[PDB]
Amino acid sequence: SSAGPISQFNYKQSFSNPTCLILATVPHNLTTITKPLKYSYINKCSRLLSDDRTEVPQLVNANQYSPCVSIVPSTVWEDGDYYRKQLSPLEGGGWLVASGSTVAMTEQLQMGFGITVQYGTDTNSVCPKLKIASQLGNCVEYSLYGVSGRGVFQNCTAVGVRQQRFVYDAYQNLVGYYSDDGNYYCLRAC
Amino acid sequence: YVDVGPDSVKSACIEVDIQQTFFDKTWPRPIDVSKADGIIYPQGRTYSN
Repeated sequence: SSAGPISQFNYKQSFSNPTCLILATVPHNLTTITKPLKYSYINKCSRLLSDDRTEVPQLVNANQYSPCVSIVPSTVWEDGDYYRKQLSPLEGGGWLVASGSTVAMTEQLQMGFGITVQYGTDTNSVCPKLKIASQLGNCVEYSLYGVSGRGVFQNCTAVGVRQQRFVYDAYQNLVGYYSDDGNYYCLRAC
Repeated sequence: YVDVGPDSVKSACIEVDIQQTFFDKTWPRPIDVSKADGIIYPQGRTYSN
Protein backbone atom coordinates (compact mmCIF):
# COMPACT_ATOMS: atom_id res chain seq x y z
CA SER A 1 0.00 0.00 0.00
CA SER A 2 2.65 2.53 -1.07
CA ALA A 3 3.10 5.01 -3.90
CA GLY A 4 6.78 5.71 -3.26
CA PRO A 5 9.53 5.30 -5.87
CA ILE A 6 9.91 1.58 -5.07
CA SER A 7 6.41 0.62 -6.26
CA GLN A 8 6.49 3.26 -9.01
CA PHE A 9 9.85 2.51 -10.65
CA ASN A 10 11.63 -0.38 -8.91
CA TYR A 11 9.69 -3.41 -7.69
CA LYS A 12 5.97 -4.18 -7.81
CA GLN A 13 4.27 -7.37 -6.66
CA SER A 14 1.06 -8.75 -8.19
CA PHE A 15 -2.22 -7.69 -6.57
CA SER A 16 -4.04 -10.74 -7.95
CA ASN A 17 -1.95 -13.29 -6.02
CA PRO A 18 -1.30 -13.52 -2.29
CA THR A 19 2.05 -11.87 -1.46
CA CYS A 20 4.56 -11.52 1.37
CA LEU A 21 7.29 -8.95 2.03
CA ILE A 22 10.30 -9.73 4.26
CA LEU A 23 12.96 -7.40 5.66
CA ALA A 24 16.09 -9.14 7.01
CA THR A 25 19.72 -8.66 8.11
CA VAL A 26 22.59 -11.05 7.25
CA PRO A 27 24.47 -11.65 10.48
CA HIS A 28 28.19 -12.16 10.36
CA ASN A 29 27.78 -15.83 10.75
CA LEU A 30 26.69 -15.71 7.10
CA THR A 31 29.78 -14.94 5.04
CA THR A 32 29.04 -16.17 1.52
CA ILE A 33 26.66 -13.20 1.15
CA THR A 34 28.75 -10.19 0.10
CA LYS A 35 27.78 -6.50 0.52
CA PRO A 36 27.88 -3.92 -2.35
CA LEU A 37 29.26 -0.35 -2.20
CA LYS A 38 25.88 1.07 -1.13
CA TYR A 39 22.12 0.61 -1.50
CA SER A 40 20.72 2.11 -4.72
CA TYR A 41 17.20 2.75 -6.03
CA ILE A 42 15.49 4.59 -8.89
CA ASN A 43 13.78 7.84 -7.81
CA LYS A 44 12.62 8.92 -11.29
CA CYS A 45 11.79 7.08 -14.48
CA SER A 46 10.04 9.12 -17.16
CA ARG A 47 9.80 9.74 -20.88
CA LEU A 48 10.07 13.17 -22.44
CA LEU A 49 7.80 13.16 -25.49
CA SER A 50 9.00 14.37 -28.91
CA ASP A 51 7.40 17.74 -28.14
CA ASP A 52 10.19 18.52 -25.63
CA ARG A 53 7.52 19.52 -23.08
CA THR A 54 5.46 16.52 -22.00
CA GLU A 55 6.87 14.33 -19.24
CA VAL A 56 5.32 10.88 -18.80
CA PRO A 57 6.45 8.77 -15.82
CA GLN A 58 7.25 5.19 -16.81
CA LEU A 59 5.68 3.07 -14.08
CA VAL A 60 6.90 -0.48 -13.46
CA ASN A 61 4.43 -3.31 -14.00
CA ALA A 62 4.26 -6.30 -11.64
CA ASN A 63 6.68 -9.16 -12.38
CA GLN A 64 8.77 -6.82 -14.58
CA TYR A 65 11.84 -4.60 -14.41
CA SER A 66 11.80 -0.83 -14.87
CA PRO A 67 12.21 0.44 -18.45
CA CYS A 68 15.06 2.49 -16.98
CA VAL A 69 17.25 -0.49 -15.94
CA SER A 70 18.92 -0.13 -19.35
CA ILE A 71 20.38 3.25 -18.37
CA VAL A 72 20.72 3.03 -14.56
CA PRO A 73 23.99 1.30 -13.45
CA SER A 74 23.76 -1.82 -11.27
CA THR A 75 24.87 0.40 -8.40
CA VAL A 76 24.34 4.18 -8.40
CA TRP A 77 27.68 5.98 -8.18
CA GLU A 78 26.41 9.03 -6.31
CA ASP A 79 23.10 10.09 -4.72
CA GLY A 80 21.08 12.11 -7.21
CA ASP A 81 22.87 11.08 -10.41
CA TYR A 82 20.70 11.28 -13.52
CA TYR A 83 20.64 9.28 -16.73
CA ARG A 84 19.36 10.02 -20.22
CA LYS A 85 19.06 8.27 -23.57
CA GLN A 86 17.60 9.71 -26.75
CA LEU A 87 14.91 7.52 -28.33
CA SER A 88 14.76 6.31 -31.94
CA PRO A 89 11.71 7.48 -33.96
CA LEU A 90 10.57 3.85 -33.84
CA GLU A 91 10.86 3.75 -30.03
CA GLY A 92 8.62 6.83 -30.00
CA GLY A 93 11.14 9.64 -30.24
CA GLY A 94 11.85 12.06 -27.43
CA TRP A 95 13.99 10.85 -24.53
CA LEU A 96 14.23 8.31 -21.73
CA VAL A 97 15.29 9.80 -18.39
CA ALA A 98 16.10 8.45 -14.91
CA SER A 99 17.57 9.48 -11.55
CA GLY A 100 19.22 7.31 -8.90
CA SER A 101 19.27 7.54 -5.12
CA THR A 102 21.66 6.01 -2.58
CA VAL A 103 21.59 4.97 1.06
CA ALA A 104 24.82 4.34 2.97
CA MET A 105 25.83 0.68 3.36
CA THR A 106 25.22 -0.79 6.84
CA GLU A 107 27.40 -2.78 9.27
CA GLN A 108 25.53 -5.97 8.48
CA LEU A 109 24.02 -6.14 4.97
CA GLN A 110 20.24 -5.65 4.90
CA MET A 111 18.02 -7.47 2.37
CA GLY A 112 14.51 -7.57 0.95
CA PHE A 113 12.46 -10.65 0.07
CA GLY A 114 9.25 -10.72 -1.93
CA ILE A 115 7.27 -13.95 -2.16
CA THR A 116 4.32 -14.66 -4.45
CA VAL A 117 2.25 -17.86 -4.23
CA GLN A 118 -0.19 -19.38 -6.72
CA TYR A 119 -2.77 -21.91 -5.58
CA GLY A 120 -3.43 -24.35 -8.40
CA THR A 121 -6.42 -26.57 -9.19
CA ASP A 122 -4.68 -29.96 -8.99
CA THR A 123 -1.02 -28.97 -9.49
CA ASN A 124 -0.24 -28.05 -5.84
CA SER A 125 3.20 -29.70 -6.05
CA VAL A 126 5.01 -27.07 -3.95
CA CYS A 127 4.34 -28.18 -0.37
CA PRO A 128 6.30 -27.87 2.87
CA LYS A 129 8.25 -30.78 4.38
CA LEU A 130 8.87 -31.93 7.95
CA LYS A 131 9.52 -35.38 10.13
CA ILE A 132 6.31 -37.38 10.58
CA ALA A 133 5.48 -37.07 6.88
CA SER A 134 8.63 -39.15 6.60
CA GLN A 135 10.44 -42.01 8.34
CA LEU A 136 10.22 -43.65 10.79
CA GLY A 137 6.51 -44.13 10.51
CA ASN A 138 6.99 -47.86 11.06
CA CYS A 139 3.23 -48.53 11.16
CA VAL A 140 0.06 -47.34 9.40
CA GLU A 141 -0.24 -44.96 7.49
CA TYR A 142 1.47 -43.84 4.28
CA SER A 143 0.32 -41.67 1.40
CA LEU A 144 2.68 -41.85 -1.58
CA TYR A 145 2.65 -40.18 -4.99
CA GLY A 146 -0.60 -41.08 -6.71
CA VAL A 147 -1.26 -44.04 -4.47
CA SER A 148 -2.98 -44.23 -1.11
CA GLY A 149 -2.77 -47.08 1.34
CA ARG A 150 -2.13 -48.29 4.88
CA GLY A 151 1.00 -50.28 5.58
CA VAL A 152 3.77 -51.28 7.94
CA PHE A 153 7.05 -50.37 6.31
CA GLN A 154 10.13 -52.43 7.12
CA ASN A 155 13.68 -52.30 5.81
CA CYS A 156 13.45 -55.42 3.68
CA THR A 157 15.57 -56.84 0.82
CA ALA A 158 16.00 -56.57 -2.19
CA VAL A 159 13.59 -57.31 -5.02
CA GLY A 160 12.44 -54.72 -7.50
CA VAL A 161 13.11 -52.57 -10.52
CA ARG A 162 14.75 -49.69 -8.59
CA GLN A 163 14.39 -47.10 -11.34
CA GLN A 164 10.67 -46.59 -11.20
CA ARG A 165 9.53 -46.84 -7.68
CA PHE A 166 6.94 -49.38 -6.64
CA VAL A 167 6.70 -53.14 -6.65
CA TYR A 168 3.47 -55.07 -6.97
CA ASP A 169 2.73 -58.75 -6.46
CA ALA A 170 0.48 -59.99 -9.28
CA TYR A 171 -2.51 -57.89 -8.17
CA GLN A 172 -3.38 -54.25 -7.59
CA ASN A 173 -1.55 -54.26 -4.26
CA LEU A 174 2.01 -53.07 -3.71
CA VAL A 175 4.29 -55.24 -1.56
CA GLY A 176 5.68 -52.53 -1.40
CA TYR A 177 8.92 -50.63 -0.99
CA TYR A 178 9.70 -47.28 -2.63
CA SER A 179 9.40 -44.56 -1.81
CA ASP A 180 12.22 -43.58 0.42
CA ASP A 181 15.59 -42.19 -0.48
CA GLY A 182 17.03 -44.56 -1.06
CA ASN A 183 16.10 -47.78 0.68
CA TYR A 184 13.69 -50.68 0.77
CA TYR A 185 10.63 -49.95 2.92
CA CYS A 186 8.55 -52.96 1.98
CA LEU A 187 4.96 -52.57 2.97
CA ARG A 188 2.29 -54.91 4.25
CA ALA A 189 -1.44 -54.99 4.69
CA CYS A 190 -3.25 -53.55 7.68
CA TYR B 1 11.32 -21.88 -31.29
CA VAL B 2 14.76 -23.28 -30.48
CA ASP B 3 18.18 -22.27 -31.82
CA VAL B 4 19.67 -25.43 -33.34
CA GLY B 5 22.83 -23.77 -34.62
CA PRO B 6 23.54 -22.24 -38.02
CA ASP B 7 22.37 -23.44 -41.43
CA SER B 8 24.94 -25.20 -43.57
CA VAL B 9 26.91 -22.76 -45.72
CA LYS B 10 27.65 -25.38 -48.35
CA SER B 11 26.29 -24.67 -51.83
CA ALA B 12 25.95 -28.32 -52.81
CA CYS B 13 25.28 -31.68 -51.20
CA ILE B 14 27.50 -34.75 -51.23
CA GLU B 15 26.55 -37.03 -54.10
CA VAL B 16 24.73 -40.20 -53.08
CA ASP B 17 25.01 -43.59 -54.79
CA ILE B 18 22.01 -45.83 -54.21
CA GLN B 19 22.77 -49.52 -54.78
CA GLN B 20 20.08 -51.57 -53.04
CA THR B 21 21.46 -54.93 -54.27
CA PHE B 22 24.58 -54.48 -52.11
CA PHE B 23 22.33 -54.18 -49.03
CA ASP B 24 20.12 -57.15 -49.87
CA LYS B 25 21.44 -59.74 -47.46
CA THR B 26 19.87 -62.55 -45.50
CA TRP B 27 21.15 -62.29 -41.94
CA PRO B 28 18.17 -63.59 -39.95
CA ARG B 29 17.80 -62.49 -36.33
CA PRO B 30 14.16 -63.32 -35.56
CA ILE B 31 12.42 -62.40 -32.33
CA ASP B 32 12.90 -65.09 -29.71
CA VAL B 33 10.78 -64.10 -26.75
CA SER B 34 12.09 -67.15 -24.84
CA LYS B 35 15.17 -64.98 -24.39
CA ALA B 36 13.04 -61.86 -23.89
CA ASP B 37 13.92 -60.30 -27.25
CA GLY B 38 12.14 -57.01 -27.86
CA ILE B 39 10.51 -56.58 -24.45
CA ILE B 40 9.48 -53.19 -23.14
CA TYR B 41 9.11 -53.48 -19.33
CA PRO B 42 5.63 -52.37 -18.16
CA GLN B 43 5.16 -48.63 -17.62
CA GLY B 44 2.43 -48.64 -14.98
CA ARG B 45 4.39 -50.42 -12.23
CA THR B 46 7.43 -52.73 -11.75
CA TYR B 47 7.78 -56.27 -10.32
CA SER B 48 9.76 -58.91 -8.37
CA ASN B 49 10.31 -62.62 -9.12
